[PDB]
Amino acid sequence: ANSFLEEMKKGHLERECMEETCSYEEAREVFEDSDKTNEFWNKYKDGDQCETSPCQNQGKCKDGLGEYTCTCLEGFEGKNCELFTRKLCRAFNGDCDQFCKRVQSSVVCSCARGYTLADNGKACIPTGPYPCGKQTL
Amino acid sequence: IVGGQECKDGECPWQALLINEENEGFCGGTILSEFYILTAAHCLYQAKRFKVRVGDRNTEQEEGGEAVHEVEVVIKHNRFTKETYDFDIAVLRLKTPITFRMNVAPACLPERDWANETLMKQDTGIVSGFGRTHEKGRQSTRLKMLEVPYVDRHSCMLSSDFRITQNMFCAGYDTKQEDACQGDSGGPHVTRFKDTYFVTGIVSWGEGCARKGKYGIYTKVTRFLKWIKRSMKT
Amino acid sequence: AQLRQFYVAAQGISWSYRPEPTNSSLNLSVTSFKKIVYREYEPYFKKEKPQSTISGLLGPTLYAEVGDIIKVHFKNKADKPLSIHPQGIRYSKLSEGASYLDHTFPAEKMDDAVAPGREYTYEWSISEDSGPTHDDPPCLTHIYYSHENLIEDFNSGLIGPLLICKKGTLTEGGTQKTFDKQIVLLFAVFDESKSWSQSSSLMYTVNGYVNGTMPDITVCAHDHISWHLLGMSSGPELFSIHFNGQVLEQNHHKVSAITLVSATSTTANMTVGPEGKWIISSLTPKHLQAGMQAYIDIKNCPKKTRNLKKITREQRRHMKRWEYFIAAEEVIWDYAPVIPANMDKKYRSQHLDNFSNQIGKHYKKVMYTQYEDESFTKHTVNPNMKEDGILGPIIRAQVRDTLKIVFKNMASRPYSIYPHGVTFSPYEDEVNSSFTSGRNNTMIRAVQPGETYTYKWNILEFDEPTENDAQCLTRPYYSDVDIMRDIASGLIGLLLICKSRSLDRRGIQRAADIEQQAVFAVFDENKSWYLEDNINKFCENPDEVKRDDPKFYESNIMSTINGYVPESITTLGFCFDDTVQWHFCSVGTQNEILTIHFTGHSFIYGKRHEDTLTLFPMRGESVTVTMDNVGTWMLTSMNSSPRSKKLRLKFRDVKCIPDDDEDSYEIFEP
Amino acid sequence: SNNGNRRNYYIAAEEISWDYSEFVQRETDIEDSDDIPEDTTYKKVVFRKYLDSTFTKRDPRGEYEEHLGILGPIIRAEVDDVIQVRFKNLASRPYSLHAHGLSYEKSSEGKTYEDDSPEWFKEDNAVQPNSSYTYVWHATERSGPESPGSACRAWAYYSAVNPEKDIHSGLIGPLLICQKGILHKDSNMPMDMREFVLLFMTFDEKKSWYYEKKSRSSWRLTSSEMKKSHEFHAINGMIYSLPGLKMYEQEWVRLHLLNIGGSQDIHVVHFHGQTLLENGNKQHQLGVWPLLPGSFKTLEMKASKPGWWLLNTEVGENQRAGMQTPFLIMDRDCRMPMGLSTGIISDSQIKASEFLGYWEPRLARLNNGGSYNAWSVEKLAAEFASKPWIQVDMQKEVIITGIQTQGAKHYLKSCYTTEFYVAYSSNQINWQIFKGNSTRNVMYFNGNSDASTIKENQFDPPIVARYIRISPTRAYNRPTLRLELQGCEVNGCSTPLGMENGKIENKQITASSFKKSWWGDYWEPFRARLNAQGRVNAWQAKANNNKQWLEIDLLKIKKITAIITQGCKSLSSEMYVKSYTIHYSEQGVEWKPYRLKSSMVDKIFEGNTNTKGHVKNFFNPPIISRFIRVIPKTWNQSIALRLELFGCDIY
Ligand SMILES: *[C@@H]1O[C@H](CO)[C@@H](O[C@@H]2O[C@H](CO)[C@@H](O[C@@H]3O[C@H](CO[C@H]4O[C@H](CO[C@H]5O[C@H](CO)[C@@H](O)[C@H](O)[C@@H]5O)[C@@H](O)[C@H](O)[C@@H]4O)[C@@H](O)[C@H](O[C@H]4O[C@H](CO[C@H]5O[C@H](CO)[C@@H](O)[C@H](O)[C@@H]5O)[C@@H](O)[C@H](O)[C@@H]4O)[C@@H]3O)[C@H](O)[C@H]2NC(C)=O)[C@H](O)[C@H]1NC(C)=O
Ligand SMILES: *[C@@H]1O[C@H](CO[C@@H]2O[C@@H](C)[C@@H](O)[C@@H](O)[C@@H]2O)[C@@H](O[C@@H]2O[C@H](CO)[C@@H](O[C@@H]3O[C@H](CO[C@H]4O[C@H](CO)[C@@H](O)[C@H](O)[C@@H]4O)[C@@H](O)[C@H](O[C@H]4O[C@H](CO)[C@@H](O)[C@H](O)[C@@H]4O)[C@@H]3O)[C@H](O)[C@H]2NC(C)=O)[C@H](O)[C@H]1NC(C)=O
Ligand SMILES: *[C@@H]1O[C@H](CO)[C@@H](O[C@@H]2O[C@H](CO)[C@@H](O[C@@H]3O[C@H](CO[C@H]4O[C@H](CO)[C@@H](O)[C@H](O)[C@@H]4O)[C@@H](O)[C@H](O[C@H]4O[C@H](CO)[C@@H](O)[C@H](O)[C@@H]4O)[C@@H]3O)[C@H](O)[C@H]2NC(C)=O)[C@H](O)[C@H]1NC(C)=O
Ligand SMILES: *C[C@@](*)(O)[C@H](CCCNC(N)=[NH2+])NC(=O)CNC(=O)[C@@H](N)CCC(=O)O
Ligand SMILES: *[C@@H]1O[C@H](CO[C@@H]2O[C@@H](C)[C@@H](O)[C@@H](O)[C@@H]2O)[C@@H](O)[C@H](O)[C@H]1NC(C)=O
Ligand SMILES: [Ca+2]
Ligand SMILES: [Ca+2]
Ligand SMILES: [Cu+2]
Ligand code: NA
Repeated sequence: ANSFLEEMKKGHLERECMEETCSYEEAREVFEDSDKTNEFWNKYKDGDQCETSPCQNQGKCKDGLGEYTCTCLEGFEGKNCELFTRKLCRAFNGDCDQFCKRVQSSVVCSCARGYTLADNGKACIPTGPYPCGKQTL
Repeated sequence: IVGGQECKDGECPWQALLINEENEGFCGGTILSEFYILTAAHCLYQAKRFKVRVGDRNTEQEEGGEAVHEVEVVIKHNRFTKETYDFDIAVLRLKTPITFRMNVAPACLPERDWANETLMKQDTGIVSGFGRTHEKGRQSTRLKMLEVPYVDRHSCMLSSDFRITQNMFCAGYDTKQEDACQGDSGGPHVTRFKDTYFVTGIVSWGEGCARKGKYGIYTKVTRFLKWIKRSMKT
Repeated sequence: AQLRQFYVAAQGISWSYRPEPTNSSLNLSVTSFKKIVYREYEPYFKKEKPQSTISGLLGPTLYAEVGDIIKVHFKNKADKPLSIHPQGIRYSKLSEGASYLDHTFPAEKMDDAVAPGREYTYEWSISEDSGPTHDDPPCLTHIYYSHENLIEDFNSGLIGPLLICKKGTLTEGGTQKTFDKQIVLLFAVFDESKSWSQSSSLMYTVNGYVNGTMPDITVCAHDHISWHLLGMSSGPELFSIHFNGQVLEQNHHKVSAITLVSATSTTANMTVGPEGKWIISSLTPKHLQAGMQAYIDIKNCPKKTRNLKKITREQRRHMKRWEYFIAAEEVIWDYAPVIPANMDKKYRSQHLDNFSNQIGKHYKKVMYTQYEDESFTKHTVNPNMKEDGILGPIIRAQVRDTLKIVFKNMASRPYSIYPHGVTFSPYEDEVNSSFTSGRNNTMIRAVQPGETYTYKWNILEFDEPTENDAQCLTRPYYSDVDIMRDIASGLIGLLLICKSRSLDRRGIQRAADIEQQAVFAVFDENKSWYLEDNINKFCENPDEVKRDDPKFYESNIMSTINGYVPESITTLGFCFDDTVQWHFCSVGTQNEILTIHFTGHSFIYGKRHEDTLTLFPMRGESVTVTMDNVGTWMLTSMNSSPRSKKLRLKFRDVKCIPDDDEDSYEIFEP
Repeated sequence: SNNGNRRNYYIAAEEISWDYSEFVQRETDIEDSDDIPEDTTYKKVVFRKYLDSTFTKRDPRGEYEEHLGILGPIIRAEVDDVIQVRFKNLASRPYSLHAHGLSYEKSSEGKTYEDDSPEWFKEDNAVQPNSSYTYVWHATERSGPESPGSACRAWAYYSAVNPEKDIHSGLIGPLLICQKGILHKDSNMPMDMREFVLLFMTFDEKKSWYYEKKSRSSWRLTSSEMKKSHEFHAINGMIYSLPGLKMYEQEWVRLHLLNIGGSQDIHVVHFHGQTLLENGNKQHQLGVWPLLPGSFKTLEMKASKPGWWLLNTEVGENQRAGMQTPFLIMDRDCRMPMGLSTGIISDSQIKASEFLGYWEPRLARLNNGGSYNAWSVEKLAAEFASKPWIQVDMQKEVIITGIQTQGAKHYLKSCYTTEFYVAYSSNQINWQIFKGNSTRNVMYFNGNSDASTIKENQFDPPIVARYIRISPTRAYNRPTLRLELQGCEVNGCSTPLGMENGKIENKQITASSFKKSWWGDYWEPFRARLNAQGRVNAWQAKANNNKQWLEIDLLKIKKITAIITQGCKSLSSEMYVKSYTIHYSEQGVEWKPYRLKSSMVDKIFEGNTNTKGHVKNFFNPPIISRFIRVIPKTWNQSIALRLELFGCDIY
């Protein structure tokens, strides 16, 4: 192969990567999107580790160049997310916005008068205009 | 306020100014609700009759922000004495409700445990008022602010020649010319947290003003939150 | 770059450890050993420089300065290979005087060993780094020894002090311009069995002299001395050098008992008190029966250069004449009035159970009981009479405060009360009292059973805790009739020598929210005066008791904290965000070092946060703890020994509940 | 005090077999057999770092950790940081983790006692076998260093189920809490000083869990020596020698003198030839630091003079017991090239896994020229598990404190290894790969942006090994490697006296004679500078005869340990000495021929093999003198000599 006028024709996924050892430049022009090509380039070199979904807790598995990464939800973190979390409002205030009250070890974000707990259970929302502790804007 | 910076427009809305019969500012205050103001106990003796002005960035001029409010009920701790300045706390319920507006906002009251275990272990508080710019000076008509770093209880009991009671905490510098001075008493000592300011202390007293070797002294609000909430039911 | 030349010749001598030269022209037996000692000679080895009556086995003291270079002349007069090797010098390979696998050529192996008769002059360049710092005393104290056979060679005695000094504090007379006296004591451990003579004997000596037979030392009253102490042993050792009736300064810390270990040395600025003669010792109980007790004579030299500093009127208001009224009653003290059932049963049946032959828990003891008046008819009601145990009443004082400790002796034997921060003068009370020459000289007049004396101490400017110490310094006070036999009876307390304006009008500290004493009095009732009284009055059959039994003798070392075994003491409680002041001081027959661990909490020790606090016997350390983390925590000794591991103290970092200020307010309209 | 880092750590108590004297017998070349125990290999459990939370891919111990021995991995966090350390009990016993001074809730204390606690977070108190947990640690201000004091502080974490027997079983490690801005964002390693965590501890095996107390029913009468045999007075759990203790000269070393020893582990830390400075508000100068059980003291000593000194407690018993590890202080300028750029290492000392064409390992000469001037491989073995390596043999245990790297081109294609890593060995069998302070298992050294430009990478701590393997991992169209390893001798006192850097004054060099150039220049003795560049930058003699010498006065009696000679280049010839001998005097008149120890005939040293080839020669015995003359014996077509003396002074 490798004809004189191969680069002039428009790119095709089969022509570049499936029928030949495509490099980064040749694959990008077929797709025109950097984000799309990066996903295809990561699996090309080291396969798709995310196919079996090694991580736990519905981790958003991400394929890279020789590594895997899953971003998991609250209560389960880490590369594997197979272990839970000590809530421990001592660090980063338990991801709250106001006071924590330690019941059995689940972080309990709280809000005082003129404030309301959020849907996610971490933020506080004032009940009315000009609540306590805020600069006038 | 020795040194520090002037309060900007809306920068210190929690600051309520007390004015005597002559409408001259002598002590500061903190807005707790639409009807209540937080001040210090020993400020009540300075005039024996006073009015509360809110939203004033300058005592000597009127700019459409001043609001002189009459006071309905004055409540102060009984155990408070001028010999020790202990239990230096007082709350003023006004005759008329406080109309929250620009440069007029109340201040929070955090939970007792969370304030002690997190707020009393932060880095720096905030203090403000209309005190003297220097010791034996003149109370500036403008509203100033000062960033008073917290000091550990053991560390700041050494410098003070008078006992620091459990209801008192120190903030300031053992060397620097930064401390609130005469005319700042009853001013807030608030604590910042995620852009939300919580009341931590009330300006109780201080040996001198910003003396090398000294910090300002404040009365721990968290020791009287049940007292404050009960008094706020007046 | 001044250069100096000392002369040391390793001439072993036929040495009796008791003073052989100090004899009244009589043989005084032999009991001698073939030591190997350094000696100082006249230059170019023409003759010897005669040594002092006390230096004994110590070699010629060395003295250099920053920049000044030493050249020590050495040539062995013994039959062994020996070298000279000083601590704290940046010496080179050609003069190191140490033999190990340094990969060095035989030319540089010459310093490693000197063949008998061979000569080598070791040069020791002294740069700025080795010299004392701006915060250090003038003459840093080191120690030199032969590094051929580090165990056997030293036990022969090849030991001598090295004193590197500051740039401009030395004359050519072997002393300092700024100091009116200078002494070099030695607390070394000599094991004859390991010595080259290989004779079965172990020798704890002062300046190479055994059992306190060294000649006394003469100084002047109010003399600005610069003492130098040496500690040296081949087995691990704990020296606690103390100068009775005196107060030192170890690197600007106003210590009273200065503590060292094997192969260590120290320097202390020291201003003497009045004319007198005390008995120096090393308080560590191993060294106490071993007799490391030197002596000192304070001569009244007519020097009036300085006797007062600045005393003003404004400080006379603060000179509050505190009036403590302490007694000493002989009663039964129980380390376990109440015992939890969860505690270890097996240990309860040995050291606690009242066996038919083992007493166990209840013992006869004497204790320091405070009072309020001269009549001693009412004990002072402290809140922690059960919390602090048998610890003596805290004697709080400030600088210039003229205390009046009215000690009382209701006990059954003579005792005393010796502070650790008062240079107390023995020539203050005798006016027209007849003294007998040479019969059981107790340091304080023997307070017979039922006698009372009025001590009048004084916190002079020499006992002020410096800028680097806690406001109140813990310095134990004990009956100085016999430090062994007495602290075992519990006559231990703490003397809070606070700074100026550190106490309120009542007499309580002004910077600690709660004051807490934690003293690890490792008792030994067999070393108490009531060992016979402990057994006979509680034992059912006193005809079958044997002091030799480890099942009885070791069944009496009652390791405690503040007077109670930690398995039989209450759990502490201190409110959140307080500053509890901790008063730590080891006592008793604890021959080892007791390191304690604060679980989850830390304290402040010398402008520095520490979690483990090492403790030497009869040395006090004061730290303040900020209760700053909710939970229930523990104080434990990390030492592996079962006696030293059962010391486990439990305390809770509770959250302070009301605080009932809610039900007390007044309502008034303007 | 909240915008910090959540320090993530994963510590697993894995099972290994630990032999304390495993580094005493590696240097057994002596007729002594009375200062070592027999059968010193034991079974234990040790905290070991793991890179991943799954505890599969372990984190190997590099060289910064080479001195740790039985200690656990170093845990570090600045003030106000949050530490998450995950325990993975890989032993057959329930362990935990304790901590000192750190801020930790009762869910991370790790110590079980009668605290009356609800059990929903007691799962820290005693982690059961095969299980896992996570200890959350906060480093508040009550755990950091002083202000102002030393830059870091030392704490000791260990299993806290029964520490008095769990530390004798090998479960212990350093926990360093530093000031803000000192540790690294990713590596979690300090950046300012050199830290030596030393554990002066007695490992009494008669108390460990894995104490194989087999039946001693049939045994002779006690010899009073086996009782103390199982006790190992060791520094970091290695008796009589401990690797890794390598520090420069006149350099500040932050010694974290940890100790969790018992009630009788009194250890007087003493450095031979060094003085210890207790940094803090009051800086104190010490020679020995009397260390105490339970202490973690962070001192700062200043190195005095290079050589094999002796770290040791000064307690006599613990000297011949084994708690005396020779630490290695190196020369201040231990940047000396090891001979690849000069010619000290010949082509017969260079091997490789592979090579491309004429790019043999013989081309590893630094700054080499010509068509083929480097060690190149056509295709990097990235696909394979064994990447190509190049090896050099030092023929002796030396120190390598750094490395240089380059590349080459085929007249158009700049080819260079944009990355590589170094593996070192002494016996060419037991191989270890350099890790340094990298986050990964191996420090994949940064390569060169261009082939010619240098990229100096410093092996910190320095490598003490005879064989060096360099395995590039990345390339730019081809790997192409040139290198000159840099370091000094294991035996100190090898710093150049100053013939090159100008430290030795020009007037100090005096000649027997010298020549004249074709225009008027002279080969004066002061122009004997090493590696000197120029038409006339060498020392010569007017007459070619044995009676010539080069006298250089040291102005102080120096201890010369070696010598390196060179040759010069003429307009159309190479000028250099073929053989010589050295002469010396303590006063400058009584010149002595340099003989052997058992020979009465002067040792005629082998002169310059060629012009630039550094003909290094050693002095056994050395030259303890202030004056020195190098008397030539044979020279090629003329005489020239630009030598250099590698020694130290007398103090
Ligand atoms: C000054 O005058 C005073 C009296 O006024 C004299 O005081 C005496 O000082 C002696 C030292 O000079 C003490 O010696 C004791 O000797 C025994 C040690 O020798 C025995 O063991 C040897 C092997 O031991 C090895 O280690 C020891 C460690 O000390 C070394 O000393 C020794 O060289 C060896 O290396 C054998 O070779 C020898 O034959 C002996 O059998 C010991 O008795 C003692 O120390 C030990 O004992 C005491 C008490 O034991 C009890 O408690 C321990 C707790 O650990 C427990 O294990 C035991 O079972 C017992 O219950 C412990 O406190 C020690 O820690 C040791 O275990 C001494 O070393 C004399 O005791 C002392 N006499 C008195 C009455 O106090 C002195 O001679 C004069 N001169 C000086 C001091 O220079
Ligand atoms: C060695 O230790 C000294 C302290 O410890 C000594 O021994 C212990 C055991 C105690 O007995 C203790 O009382 C002993 O002094 C240590 O400092 C010494 O401290 C004393 C007491 O404060 C000083 O005495 C007075 O000091 C000043 C002069 O000092 C100046 O310099 C020092 C720097 O060290 C500064 O701290 C001071 O502020 C001063 O600037 C004088 O006030 C006074 O002399 C006279 O002054 C006027 C008349 O001129 C009048 O008030 C009186 O007549 C005074 O008598 C005293 O001298 C003492 O000076 C000081 N020692 C020295 C050498 O300066 C000492 O520093 C330690 N050594 C080292 C090297 O650190
Ligand atoms: C693994 O180890 C390697 C070495 O093998 C480390 O290499 C470091 O490389 C980085 C750059 O990538 C260097 O970092 C910077 O170096 C400079 C050093 O200057 C300091 O020192 C001089 C000398 O006295 C002082 O005069 C000066 O004031 C500085 O203190 C500076 O540019 C930077 O310093 C910054 O931090 C310090 C410390 O807070 C501050 O004082 C400075 O103001 C400034 O903010 C910076 O340090 C570094 O020098 C190289 N190391 C060495 C030993 O040379 C790798 O970083 C390391 N990798 C890891 C740990 O992941
Ligand atoms: C009442 C109130 O206005 C003042 C202000 C004190 C503020 N202090 C500090 N450190 N910021 N409180 C005083 O008037 C209370 N009394 C005192 O401070 C006196 N002990 C000294 C008065 C003085 O020195 O002017
Ligand atoms: C823990 O494990 C022991 C054997 O280990 C097994 O294999 C290794 C490789 C690991 O995967 C480990 O988890 C496996 O169990 C068992 O004998 C032991 O009983 C286990 N312990 C407990 C308490 O269940
Ligand atoms: Ca106004
Ligand atoms: Ca040697
Ligand atoms: Cu040593
Ligand atoms: Na100040």
